[PDB]
Amino acid sequence: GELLAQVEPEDLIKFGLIPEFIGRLPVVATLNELSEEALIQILKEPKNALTKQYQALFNLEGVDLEFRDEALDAIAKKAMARKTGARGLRSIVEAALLDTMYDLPSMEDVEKVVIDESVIDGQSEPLLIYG
Amino acid sequence: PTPHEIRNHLDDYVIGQEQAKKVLAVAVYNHYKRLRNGDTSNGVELGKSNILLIGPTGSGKTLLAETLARLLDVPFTMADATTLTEAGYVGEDVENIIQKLLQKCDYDVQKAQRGIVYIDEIDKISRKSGEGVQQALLKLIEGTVAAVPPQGEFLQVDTSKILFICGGAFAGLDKVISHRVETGSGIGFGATVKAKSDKASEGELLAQVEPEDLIKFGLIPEFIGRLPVVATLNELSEEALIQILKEPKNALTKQYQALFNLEGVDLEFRDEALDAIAKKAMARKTGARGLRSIVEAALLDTMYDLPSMEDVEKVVIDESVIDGQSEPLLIYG
Amino acid sequence: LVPMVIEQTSRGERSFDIYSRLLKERVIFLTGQVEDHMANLIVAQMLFLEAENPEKDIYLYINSPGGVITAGMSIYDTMQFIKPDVSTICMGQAASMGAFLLTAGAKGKRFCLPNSRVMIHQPLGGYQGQATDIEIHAREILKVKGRMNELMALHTGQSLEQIERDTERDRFLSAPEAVEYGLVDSILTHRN
Amino acid sequence: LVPMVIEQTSRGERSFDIYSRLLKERVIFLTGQVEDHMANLIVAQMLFLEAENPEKDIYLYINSPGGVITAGMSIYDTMQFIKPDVSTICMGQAASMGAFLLTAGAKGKRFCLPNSRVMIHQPLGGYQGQATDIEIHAREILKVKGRMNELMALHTGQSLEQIERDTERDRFLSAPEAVEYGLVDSILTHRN
Amino acid sequence: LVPMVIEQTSRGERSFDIYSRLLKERVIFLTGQVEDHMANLIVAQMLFLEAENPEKDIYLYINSPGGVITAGMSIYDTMQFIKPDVSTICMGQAASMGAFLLTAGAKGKRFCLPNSRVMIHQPLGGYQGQATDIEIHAREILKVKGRMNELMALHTGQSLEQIERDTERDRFLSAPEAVEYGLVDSILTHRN
Ligand SMILES: Nc1ncnc2c1ncn2[C@@H]1O[C@H](COP(=O)(O)OP(=O)(O)OP(O)(O)=S)[C@@H](O)[C@H]1O
Ligand SMILES: [Mg+2]
Repeated sequence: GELLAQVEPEDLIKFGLIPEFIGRLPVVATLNELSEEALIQILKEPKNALTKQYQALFNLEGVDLEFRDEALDAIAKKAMARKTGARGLRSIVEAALLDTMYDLPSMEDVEKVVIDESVIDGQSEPLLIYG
Repeated sequence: PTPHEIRNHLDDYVIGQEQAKKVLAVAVYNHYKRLRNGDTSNGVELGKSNILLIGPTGSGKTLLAETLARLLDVPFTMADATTLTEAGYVGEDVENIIQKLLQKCDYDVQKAQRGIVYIDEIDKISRKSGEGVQQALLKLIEGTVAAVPPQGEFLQVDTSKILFICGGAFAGLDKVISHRVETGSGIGFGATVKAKSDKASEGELLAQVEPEDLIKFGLIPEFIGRLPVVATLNELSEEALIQILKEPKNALTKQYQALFNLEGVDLEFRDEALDAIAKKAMARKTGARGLRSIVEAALLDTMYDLPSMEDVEKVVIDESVIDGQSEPLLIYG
Repeated sequence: LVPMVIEQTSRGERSFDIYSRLLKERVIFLTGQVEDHMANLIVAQMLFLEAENPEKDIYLYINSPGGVITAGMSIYDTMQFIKPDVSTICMGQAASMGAFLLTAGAKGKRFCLPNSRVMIHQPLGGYQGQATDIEIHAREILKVKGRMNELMALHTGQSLEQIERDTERDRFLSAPEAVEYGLVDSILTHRN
Repeated sequence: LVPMVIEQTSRGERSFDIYSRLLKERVIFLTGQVEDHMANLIVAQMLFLEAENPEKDIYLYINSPGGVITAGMSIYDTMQFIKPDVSTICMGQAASMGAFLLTAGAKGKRFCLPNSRVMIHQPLGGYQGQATDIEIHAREILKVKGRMNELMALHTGQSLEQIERDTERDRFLSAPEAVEYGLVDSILTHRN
Repeated sequence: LVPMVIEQTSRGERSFDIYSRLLKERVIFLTGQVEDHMANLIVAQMLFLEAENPEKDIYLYINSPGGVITAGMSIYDTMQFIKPDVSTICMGQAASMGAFLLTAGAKGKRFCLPNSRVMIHQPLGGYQGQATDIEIHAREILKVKGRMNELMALHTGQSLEQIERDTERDRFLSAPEAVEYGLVDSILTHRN
C-alpha cells in the first residue's frame, strides 16, 4: 500500500506504457489493499455480502445458519494472508462450509447451524441443533 | 519568426537556461529557415543541423523541446532510448513514433518533414547491447529513405528533413570534464572535494564540453559527428525553483489560484510559503517534477472542503501550513 | 584466510572480501600494534571515503594495545581534518595510542562495548648516547607528553591537571567508567 | 590449500572456497588461538550476516584451546548485540576463552558433539615492574576474573559462588557433564 | 591485507586497491625506512604521473624516520627534474632523509599536519679498514654533509652557517616551528 502511494512517471514507462500516455493522466488515484478491519465490514454491511448469500442458500431446504462475531474477524485475517482481496473471503467460507453442504441435505431433522472461530479454523466440526 | 522573437516567447513559459535558450533558438531558426526554402534556387544543398542537449535530470531538457515546438504548428513527438529502440530483437524501432508524428499532421507526409522528433535518455545507451543501438541509430539520425512502410499503398519517407534532437541526463560527465580542463586531485589533503549540498558548479563546468569528452563517455565517434550543435543546461538551485512557482506564465501557483477563482474564493501564496516548498522539494531530489505533487497535496485537504464550506471570500496559506503545524487561514466574509 | 563475500547489485555479482565489503559502507578497522605501515593504510581509507561522500559519517573500530606515538598522531590529524565526522567504537581493548584515538572522535558519536576496556598512560620512550644528545631527547619526549595531555582534556572535558595526575601510571577503566571520565559518550549493549 | 567449491545457481556458475561457501549459509569458524587479528575477523563476519538477514540464526563452531581474554570479549559483545541469535556448537575442544563463548550463545540453541570437551579456568596474566605498577595490574586482573564469573553464572544458571570455586583450577567436563552444568543444552549425536 | 576499492566510471566497474586508487589521482606515499628498493618505486611513480599529465601537481606524503642517504638523493633529483610541481605533506613524522625531502617540495606548496614533527641531523656513516681507506671515506661523508646543508638553506631560505650549527645535533621542531624555520609554508588543520 505504501509503495503504490509513491510512484513516478519513469516507473510506468518502464512497465510498458508509452511516455505520452503517462503525461495525459495528471491525476493518479492510487488504491490500497483492504485491511483486516475493512474486510469484516465488507463481509457483513454490504447487502450482497457472501455471508448472507450462504444463509439464503440453505433456506432452500429449510435450514439457516449464523456466523459468530468471533468468527468473522478470523475469516478476515485468513483472507489477508491469501493476498487475493475481497475474492479470498468467498473461498475461505466455501472451504469451511464445504463439509456442511456435503452432508446437511442428506441428514434429516436439521433446524439450525452455528459456526464459531474453532469450526472455521478446523479445530472442531460445525455445531448443529436438531429440531 | 526571427531568433530574437523566439527567445522572447520561450522565456515566458520556461525560466532560466539563458545559454541553452540562445543556442537552441538559433538552431531551430536555422533548420526551419532552410526547409521553408524548398525551391532551393542555389545549387548548394541544405543539410540538417541536429541538436544535442546535456544537463542534469529534472533540469527541463524535455520541457525545452516540447515548449519550443508548441510555439510552432509543426508536430512534436518523443521517444525513449532506455528500451533499446531498434527494428529487431534489440527493441522497438522509433520508426513507429515517426509515423505518429505524421498522424498528428492529418497524416500528411509533406508536413511530417518538419518534425522535431526528440529522443530522451540518449546517455543510457553509452558503450560499456549499448553500442549496437548507437550504430543502428547513426543512419536514422541522418537522411535515410528506409523506414516502416506507412499504411496510408506503401510509401517510404526520408528522415533527412525531419529535425532530430537527442538529449540525456549524462551521469558522471562532469568528472571527465573536470579532469581535462580543471586541475587538482580528487583524493587527498590538497584535493578539491566538491560539497554535495553546496558549490553547485556542475552547470558551469558542463559549458566547457568538447567532442573529446563525449568520446570517453562511451559515445562512438560517428554518433557525436551526427550531432554538430551542442547545448548545456545548468542545475536549478533552491532559489531557481522558487522563481518557477510564480515567474512562469503557466506556473503551479497561477493554475491552482485560477481554479479557486471560479467559485469566488481567491488563494494567495506568500513568499515565505514558496521558499518552504522549494527547500523540501530539493531534498526529495524530484526537482521541478515533484513541485506539482507536493503543492497539490498541501492544499488538497482544504480544496476538498472548500466547495462544501459556506461564507468563504478568500483563503490564504501560511508557511506553517506547509509544515503541517496549522491549516490555511480562512477569512470569513 | 579472508572470506570472500558477494554483493547483489543491478549491474551484477561483485567480488569482495570481508574487510572490503565493510569498507564500502564507510567502515574502517584498526587492529594490531600501531606502526607506520598500518597507520598509513588507515589514513588512505579515510581520504577515499571523504571524496566519495564528504557528509556521511566514517566509522572506525579501535582494537589494539597501542604502538608508535608518532604513527598514531597522523591518524588523529586526518580525523580532525576531513569534514566527515569520525565515529570511534572501542572493541575488545584500547590502550596507549588506542585510548587517545577513542576520545578523538566527534563529540556525541563516541561509543564502546559493554565489556570494552580502556587504559591510559604517559608516553614511553628512551635514548642512549652522549649527555648532550640525551638532554635533547628528554626534552622532546616531555613536550610530547604535554601536548597529549592537553588534547585528552579537550575531548574528555577534564582539567589539564587531572589528566596529568591520572597519566602518571597505567589506569584501567571499564566501559561504565569511561562514560563518566569523558572518553566515550554512551555504551552500545543491544541493538534497538 | 583450500578446496574451491562451485555453487549452481540460476545466474550461473560461481567460484567459492570451502570456508566462503559455508559463510554464505550463515556459518562461522573459530579455529586457532584467540588473538586480536582472528577475533576481529570473526566480528566482521557476524556484522555482515546481520545486515543480510537480521532474523536468520548465525552459527559459530568453537574449536580452540583459548587465547587473549581481551580479544575474546569483543566477540562476546558482538554476539549479544546483533539481533540474530548466535548458535554455538563445540567441536573437538573448547577451553579458556573457548568455553566462555560456548555458553554465551542464545539460550536453547547451544549444542556440542558427543566427544567434545570443555575446560574452564580462572584468568591468566602477569606483570613485572615497580611495586606500584604491579598493584595496579593485580587489581585489573582480579576485576576481570569477577566479571567473567558473573557472566558464566548468568548463562549456565549456576550460583556465583559455585562458579568461583570451580574456576580456582582447571576443570575438564565431558559432553554429557556439560549439559548438566549448564554450558550447553543438548548433544548432537546423529542427524534425525 | 589491502582493501580493494571500486571506482564507478562510464566504461564499467574497475578493480583497484587503496594505494592504487589514490595513485590515479596523482598521490604518492613514502612510508618505511628509506632504501634502494622503496626509493626506486617512488621514482617510477613520479615518472608515470609526468607522462600522463606534465602540468597537474603530484602529491607526496612523507612519513618515515629516514634511511639511506644515497637512496633519498634519487627522489630529490626526480622531484626537481619532472616539470610538474611536487607537493610534499608531512604526516606523523619526517626525520633524517624525510625532513630533507619535506623542504624539497615546490615553493608555496609545502604543508604539514598540526601535530607533525620534523627532525634534522647531520649525515651518519662509518667505515672500517686501512688508514688510507678510512681517510677517503671520511672525506666522502664530509662532502655529502656540505652539499646537504647548501640544499637545505636554498629551500628554507636560512643562511648556510645557521644550517650547519643546527645540524650538529638532532633538533626537534613542531609544526608551528617548521613554518618559521622555512621547512614548510603553512599548516593544514581543517578543510575549508
Ligand atoms: N525550467 C523549467 N521551468 C519550468 N518547469 C520545469 C523546468 N524544468 C523542469 N520543469 C518541470 O519538471 C518536469 C520534469 O522535467 P524534465 O527535464 O522535462 O523531465 P525529463 O527530461 O523527462 O527527465 P528525464 O530525462 O526523462 S529522467 C517538467 O515536465 C516540468 O513540469
Ligand atoms: Mg526527459
